[PDB]
Amino acid sequence: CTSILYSPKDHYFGRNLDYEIAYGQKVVITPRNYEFKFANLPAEKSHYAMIGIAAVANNTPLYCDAINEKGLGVAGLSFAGQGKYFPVVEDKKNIASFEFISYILATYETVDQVKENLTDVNISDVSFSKNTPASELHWLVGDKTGKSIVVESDEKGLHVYDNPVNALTNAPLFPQQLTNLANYAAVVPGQPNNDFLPGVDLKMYSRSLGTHHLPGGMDSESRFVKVCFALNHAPKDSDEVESVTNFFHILQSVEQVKGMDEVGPNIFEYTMYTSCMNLEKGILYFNCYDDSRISAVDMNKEDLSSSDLIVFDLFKKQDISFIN
Amino acid sequence: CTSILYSPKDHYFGRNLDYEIAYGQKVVITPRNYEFKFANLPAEKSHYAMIGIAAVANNTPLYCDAINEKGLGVAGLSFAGQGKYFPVVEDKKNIASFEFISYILATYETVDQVKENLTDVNISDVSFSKNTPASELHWLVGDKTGKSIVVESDEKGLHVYDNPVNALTNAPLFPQQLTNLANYAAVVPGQPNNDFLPGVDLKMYSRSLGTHHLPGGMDSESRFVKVCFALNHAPKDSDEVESVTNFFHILQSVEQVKGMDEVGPNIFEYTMYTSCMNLEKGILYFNCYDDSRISAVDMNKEDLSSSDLIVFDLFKKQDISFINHHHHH
Amino acid sequence: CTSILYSPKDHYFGRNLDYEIAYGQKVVITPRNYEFKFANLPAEKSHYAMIGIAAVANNTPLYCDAINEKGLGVAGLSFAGQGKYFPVVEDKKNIASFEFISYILATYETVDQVKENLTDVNISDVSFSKNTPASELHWLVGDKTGKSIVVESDEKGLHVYDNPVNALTNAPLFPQQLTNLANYAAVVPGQPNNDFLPGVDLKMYSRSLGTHHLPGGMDSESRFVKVCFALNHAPKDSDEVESVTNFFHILQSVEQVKGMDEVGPNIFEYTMYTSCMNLEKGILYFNCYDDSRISAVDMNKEDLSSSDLIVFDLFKKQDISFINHHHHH
Amino acid sequence: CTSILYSPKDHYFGRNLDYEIAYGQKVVITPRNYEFKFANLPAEKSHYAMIGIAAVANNTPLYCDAINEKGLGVAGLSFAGQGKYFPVVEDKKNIASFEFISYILATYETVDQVKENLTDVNISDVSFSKNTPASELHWLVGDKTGKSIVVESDEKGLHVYDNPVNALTNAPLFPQQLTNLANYAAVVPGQPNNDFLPGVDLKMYSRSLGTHHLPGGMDSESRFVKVCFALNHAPKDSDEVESVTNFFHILQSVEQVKGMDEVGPNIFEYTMYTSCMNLEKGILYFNCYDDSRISAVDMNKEDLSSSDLIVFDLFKKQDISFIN
Ligand SMILES: *CC(=O)CC[C@@H](C)[C@H]1CC[C@H]2[C@@H]3CC[C@@H]4C[C@H](O)CC[C@]4(C)[C@H]3CC[C@]12C
Ligand SMILES: *CC(=O)CC[C@@H](C)[C@H]1CC[C@H]2[C@@H]3CC[C@@H]4C[C@H](O)CC[C@]4(C)[C@H]3CC[C@]12C
Ligand SMILES: *CC(=O)CC[C@@H](C)[C@H]1CC[C@H]2[C@@H]3CC[C@@H]4C[C@H](O)CC[C@]4(C)[C@H]3CC[C@]12C
Ligand SMILES: *CC(=O)CC[C@@H](C)[C@H]1CC[C@H]2[C@@H]3CC[C@@H]4C[C@H](O)CC[C@]4(C)[C@H]3CC[C@]12C
Ligand code: NI
Repeated sequence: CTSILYSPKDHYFGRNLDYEIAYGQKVVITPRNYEFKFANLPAEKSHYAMIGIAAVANNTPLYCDAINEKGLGVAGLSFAGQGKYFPVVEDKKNIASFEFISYILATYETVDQVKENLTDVNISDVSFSKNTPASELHWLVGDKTGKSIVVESDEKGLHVYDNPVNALTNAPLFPQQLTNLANYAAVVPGQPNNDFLPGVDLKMYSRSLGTHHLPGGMDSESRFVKVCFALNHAPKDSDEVESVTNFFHILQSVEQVKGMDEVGPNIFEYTMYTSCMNLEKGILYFNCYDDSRISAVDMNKEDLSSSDLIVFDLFKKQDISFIN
Repeated sequence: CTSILYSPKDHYFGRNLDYEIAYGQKVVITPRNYEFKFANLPAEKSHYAMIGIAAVANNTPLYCDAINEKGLGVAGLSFAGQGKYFPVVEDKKNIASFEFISYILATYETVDQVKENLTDVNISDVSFSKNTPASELHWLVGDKTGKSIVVESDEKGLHVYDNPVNALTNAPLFPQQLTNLANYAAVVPGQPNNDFLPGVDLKMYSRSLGTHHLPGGMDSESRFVKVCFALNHAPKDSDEVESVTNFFHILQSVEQVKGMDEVGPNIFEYTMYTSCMNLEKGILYFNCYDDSRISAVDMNKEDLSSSDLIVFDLFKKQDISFINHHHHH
Repeated sequence: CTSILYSPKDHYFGRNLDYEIAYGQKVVITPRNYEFKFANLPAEKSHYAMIGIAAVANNTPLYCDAINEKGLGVAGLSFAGQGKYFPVVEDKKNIASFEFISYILATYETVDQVKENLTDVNISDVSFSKNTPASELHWLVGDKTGKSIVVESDEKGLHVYDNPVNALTNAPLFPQQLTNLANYAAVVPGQPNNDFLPGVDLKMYSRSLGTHHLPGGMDSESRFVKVCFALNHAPKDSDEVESVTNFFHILQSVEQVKGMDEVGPNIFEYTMYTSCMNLEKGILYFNCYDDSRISAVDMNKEDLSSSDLIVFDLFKKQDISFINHHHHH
Repeated sequence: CTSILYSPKDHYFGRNLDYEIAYGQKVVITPRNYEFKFANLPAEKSHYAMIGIAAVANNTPLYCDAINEKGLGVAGLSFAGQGKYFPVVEDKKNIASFEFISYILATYETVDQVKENLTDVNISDVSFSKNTPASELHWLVGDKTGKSIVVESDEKGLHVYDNPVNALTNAPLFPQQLTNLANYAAVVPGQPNNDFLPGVDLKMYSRSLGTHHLPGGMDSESRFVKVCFALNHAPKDSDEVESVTNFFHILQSVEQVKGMDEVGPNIFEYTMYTSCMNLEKGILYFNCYDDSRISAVDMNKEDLSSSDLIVFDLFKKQDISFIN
């Protein structure tokens, strides 16, 4: 997985979900008066509404990525082998990992507000049920200011990092991902000037030789480097449909095609869905491996004063337009 | 530009068209009785029908990529800086570069047949008009045998290569593209065995560290290596819709996003359209940069015995499916 | 800038020192009764003897790398932009960065001992003099067990890491260096098996295509990855001269030639000297950019119980063996 | 395996020889009056004198690399899998592969002369002996003008290329080698300007991040790219000893250490010797895997009017200078 915040005019937040098996994800709106029962925090019977992609178990939305009605977004991405959660402690605010997106989006409106309120927080090892152990996650948090943060709980505790590139993948720890970007500092979209062999006429036989060393791999570092590049150079000052179109193309630059990422014998990680959420307008755009047509759900066309989850299909069949 | 032949069950031929400016491309069916006026060859008033993406100029289809009713396909890709065209000569069959796709698809059925009949061919320097200079191209030719060839006219004449990877991009010359592939022979889709530092325990901190050196650049060699990999490892034995779906994903593994490939001062090459044609069935599937929904035109639903070009729009606006409209129909 | 511990039979500790400024380095033996006047620790007038490369100022040895008579070695390498030193504090054993090598070698014998005694230590911000500010360093510590540790003082304090690859360069932080190695797990000295494009014959046009992605840059990560590989695959079970010869070849594979590493206008970082120190025997072998002949100084051929520094020249002119001299002796 | 022409002030021509088998090489001077018995050319009893590294068999020098007294140099490097030799033909000047260095250095003075005279040449399949089959080679030719050419006989015949980088390794064909160079056009010895992520502050955590993608592998393309760079940026305007020292450092940067290039089960290609040959002065400097001290043989301190081969040892034991 790969998550980005894109700021051409309005602000768009979303991610590719790359895995070998689905968890019954659907489009889920949680209205203001759905009652969250948090594990080690007071229950919240009135809170912000949110929309995102979630698994639903026992009438509970287990979000993978979502935005709230105030224009804050959070995406959870796998952090296996890097992350660590800690036992509930009395001196802190204990948030279980499976409810971190819900809690943050229920309660806060801005990245700055999240930074302030995380200083006293412990991401606990509580799991949703005996049947569902707590998978290892880290989070991207973004909002309408165009800035994001990275939230990582590891061996040395909870860390909150300013994210100057507005993107996140999987391992390694976020400071290492940032450092590795300097290794690509000579990459350019066009042609470099020849300071490689001064006095020699090199035949620039292809366009874009400046990107010859841009990573194309399916591993976590390669996708992080390439998406940072695609995001940084994407168009600006676009209106709604053009902004959504370019958002999907940025994430397709690091999509995983079936066969390229082998995680067990004939088991492949592939890009199962892509979500694009307009922070200003509360609209979720999406497509999936089997359907390239973009679909859209608008949060504000629903009764946000309600208390029941409002659910829509995510995975769809290829929707071909037959011309003749 | 990137062109592939994919053979999961039926066979699919198509390409990404990456460039900075459109040339009025549309979907064009040329029926059997449209009369080709070839520059230096006998006119053909009866021939195989074909479907593909083309510009239309003075009621002449100038194809970018197409397939014919017998299951042959040809795509033209830029070969600028590598190619060479030659003056018309009497000792050869002279095919102008702009008409190569039309001539081959009007006349032949199989790759083997094309290979036999190119032995005496000169790709000529004739252009479509005094005011439309001949763009520099090389071609991928594929068919339902799952095999393909590369046709290249350079400084040493016309060359025809067997294509063991069923893909093609731009420069350099095709043997160089194949040699370069061996530089990536250690790539695997999963995790390698650690013969790098024997005795040392290297934590495999990410999935697919075997692809860590797979190229992701927008340049010609980078796209060639990546698409060869994506095409080789794509699923097999799939039915129609699932095959088409996987075909578009193979080509999206090398798509060009606006901003990533700069070819002039703030001028960008991007993937303007993607085509996918079923050789068995004569169906053209397509999308474009602005519309990710796949569209389809079936050549066999038209009157193939006619003599007029049949045209459909290629470039489309984004076709969003609004789910919770609350129209309450 | 590149330091290694090499364990073919005997154990060898040493380093390339690559830089653009020289600091008057010489070979320096510190005998057992030289009086160390540490900045914030009691003086030691009797201690282990040691030999290495050092500057000498005000009759004090300021070591860049050295070993002691017990077979412990320490090398200091630039850590600019990553390291942090801290003010002297009462709760801690305060060691100044410029005296870290001297103190460790004067006091301890084994890596395990160093690891046990660093738990309460603070690397202090004290400088040797007003005209000699404390350059930012981190250290490699190795011994005759063939194991090593990395000692780094950064924004989060002092850390001590076991080093499974027995090598060290400059930035970034050592856990990041280790992690980066997994990115090269598919590298092999020979030819990989083709699991890249199964069913395609890839002509292995060159020997050692398994190292096509091995880094050759002058930067810190590139040298770390390549030296780890050369050190891992170097010959074992070898006599003194053959062991020393292979050691120099390992470090030469990551040497910085003048012109390749530009650090200012027409100013270059280059490999000023290479040291190789036999831990069991107390011999230092060295050459330098201007002299490729290897020189040797044996510690145990001096009076190890004196109290004056014993100094020898490090940098030399090229020492060419003229063969067909026709002296007819 | 790697050959260069280096032109700081005087002109230096030489090579690393990297292999897993030795061929009895020695330093060999061939005086003006040694009689060459060429397979299909008239015998030459009077010719230019030369010095180089050669095997000696049946009183015949089989050169690996050498220079002549006029300042012309030739080096033979493996072309296995790429080269082709052809049967003797009446229409051509037929030169056997093992005698190409000998004939060229005996007959010609300049690179331009060699170009003019290769138009009628055919590299023949004639071998030296039943125990010495004709190994597949291609050649670098350089002279004191600071120019060089590449001579390659392949399936399409004999080709002569102008060499803009004054270096050569093994496969592939030379035009492909030059094309591959353009893939490194963004490499610089210092720090690149950040046009990769404009607007983002990339910490340049190490010196020479401009060389992060320079090849360090043992394969033919990797050594070619790196040595071309090391050669191009090496110092200029230097005196004799300074120049020779820099020449050896250039080739050390692409040396093959034992264990990094495996060609058989526990069998390794490694740099067995390095030769450096001053074109103006006729001096051969050399060292070898086992001895890093540099040795020198001056061609002009011998009687060049003689007719017998003058031989010295090449491979030596490590010559350590014990100080105390
Ligand atoms: C691409 C990558 O990073 C893999 C991420 C997948 C496997 C993650 C992303 C979000 C995850 C959900 C989050 C909600 C619950 C949390 C529970 O602790 C475990 C089940 C759960 C549905 C997670 C499953 C894995 C998940 C989809
Ligand atoms: C991605 C890449 O290689 C760019 C290829 C584009 C620019 C090429 C490919 C097909 C070309 C057509 C072919 C038909 C005619 C031929 C005439 O000689 C020139 C006009 C023409 C429409 C070409 C324009 C460029 C073209 C789309
Ligand atoms: C690439 C790289 O690591 C270069 C390291 C150079 C610049 C370092 C290594 C050891 C250093 C010595 C250590 C002894 C003293 C310490 C004083 O604080 C400063 C002067 C001193 C001679 C250092 C100079 C830099 C140095 C050679
Ligand atoms: C990597 C690389 O280039 C290694 C090249 C080695 C193996 C070549 C280079 C010169 C060769 C000599 C040339 C003289 C004779 C020629 C005969 O035809 C065969 C024997 C001979 C000694 C060659 C052996 C291989 C050789 C050292
Ligand atoms: Ni309606």
